[PDB]
Amino acid sequence: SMSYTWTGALITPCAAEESKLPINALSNSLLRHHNMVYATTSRSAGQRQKKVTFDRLQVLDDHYRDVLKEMKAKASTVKAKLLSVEEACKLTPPHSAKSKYGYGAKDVRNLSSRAVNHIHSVWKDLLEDTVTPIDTTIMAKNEVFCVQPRKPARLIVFPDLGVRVCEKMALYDVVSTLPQVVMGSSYGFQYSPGQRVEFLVNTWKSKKNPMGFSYDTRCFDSTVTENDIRVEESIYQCCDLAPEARQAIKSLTERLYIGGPLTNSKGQNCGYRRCRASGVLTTSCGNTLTCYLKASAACRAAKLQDCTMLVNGDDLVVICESAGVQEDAASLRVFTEAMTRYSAPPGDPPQPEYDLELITSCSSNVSVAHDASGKRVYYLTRDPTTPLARAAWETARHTPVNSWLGNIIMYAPTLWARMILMTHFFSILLAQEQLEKALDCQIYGACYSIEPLDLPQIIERLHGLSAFSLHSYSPGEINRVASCLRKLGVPPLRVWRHRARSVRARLLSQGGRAATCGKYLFNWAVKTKLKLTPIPVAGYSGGDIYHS
Ligand SMILES: CNC(=O)c1c(-c2ccc(F)cc2)oc2cc(N(c3ccc(B(O)O)cc3)S(C)(=O)=O)c(C3CC3)cc12
Repeated sequence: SMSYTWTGALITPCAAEESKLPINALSNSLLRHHNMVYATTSRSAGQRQKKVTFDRLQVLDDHYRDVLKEMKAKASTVKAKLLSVEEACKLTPPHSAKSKYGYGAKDVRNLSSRAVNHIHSVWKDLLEDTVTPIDTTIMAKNEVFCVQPRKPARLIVFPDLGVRVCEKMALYDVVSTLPQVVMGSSYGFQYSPGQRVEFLVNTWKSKKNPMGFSYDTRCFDSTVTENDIRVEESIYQCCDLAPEARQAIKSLTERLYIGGPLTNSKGQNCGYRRCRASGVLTTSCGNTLTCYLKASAACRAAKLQDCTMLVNGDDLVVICESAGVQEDAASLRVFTEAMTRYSAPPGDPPQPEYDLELITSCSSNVSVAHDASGKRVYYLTRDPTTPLARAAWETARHTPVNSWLGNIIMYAPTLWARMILMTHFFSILLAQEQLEKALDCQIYGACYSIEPLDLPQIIERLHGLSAFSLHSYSPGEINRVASCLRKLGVPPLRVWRHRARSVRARLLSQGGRAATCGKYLFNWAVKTKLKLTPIPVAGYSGGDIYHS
């Protein structure tokens, strides 16, 4: 079974595409080496098509079926509800792609009679027809990166707006509640970053002689087979469901999730999909369940002892009891052989690690700093190259997703988010008097509208109060940041400290919520520190989900 078949019609853009970093009067203050930053476009879509197109063979053994049966037993305890049209409508992002049938996301959100009527007709059709493949649009994503001695565009596959609202009706409650019940503490999207870090540290310490590894499947969405998507459905069907929900889920599975025709932005047939669609409601939950199933079975095949898995989408980490360096290495090759039999070979082979900090997953690693009292605090960080490249782009261009804001929220304890992103963007917001303006950003795939003035409260909840007083960062973390700054031609950390003092003073001058940002976000910038006191579920990547 080929992941895709192609007609030769091109994957076309829906608008003008920029590959070159836009420059304005603020650009050079952040980043001087402009030619290092680029955006992917549909021009590289052909390259990605080649990468994502391959045959999938699957060999399923008793370990696989044993794990599945256990997963189904837990799924059978879940009771999920149907969302009303209105509930589903309110989960639709304001800027979500408009329907081909004469309405858009704002119409959906307002419960306009044209939108609601069409949605009712799509629902009725799902109930009555379980065979006809549902159309999807295929597009090239425009994403910004730094060059490394260029990545081709990622592809997004999604159905019409009316269908997307129907998916929410049938499955939003399922994808929100089932993964945690089936996978327990292994379901990664249940955690805030602070909770995630705590869970990783505690898990590592729970082993007598800990060993851990990341496993990254090559082109995971393309590795997902018809079997995998039917197995996912069978898990969902274990739930206590409304009869209408059961029918819609079956219909969606047969008609959309298993596969279907691919249409470009110009309406031309591009080919056919027999793998995971990247832009459906079930992408995150389906990938997580499938990765967990295959990985759990593979742990058993490799006889890994006292495994604790952490899984979110296609990202996987296993922490377990070491049997010794030589035996661990052998056991990972067996793990990999099993995963490969299940259709999920790795991009690069997994490596056993005997220090938590040497494991990288979702581009991130655990590092250590110290709070106000000198106590060790663990936090998740990453290489700041991509965040800074996207910050540079967003300095010069308004974009639908404000990666900078998401990065500040999710990487708030990091030296680079605090010193560079907070300083740079608060300066911009001050200049435009836009501190109070809500902005769109992404947390675990779901879209959120967030006012920058609420960052202190948000950071405290996701990371704890220590996120505003961390110091004595590791030499390795400091060196990675500094090295990234030289690479991109970003001013050194000393310059950012100086700018932050100014930004802080400006925020304090404003009083109110602005002053609170000054006090908490920039306490690191001042010599004599002000005493800081407390301030008064699931993943949905590609799921077209919104919250305010
Ligand atoms: C299975 N892997 C893991 O659980 C994660 C490890 C990891 C685990 C073990 C280990 F040893 C090292 C890292 O670190 C993580 C960090 C995050 N975070 C984000 C990562 C990437 C993006 B982005 O490029 O879209 C956004 C958030 S976060 C909020 O904590 O900083 C996540 C989030 C998606 C859920 C998972 C893991």
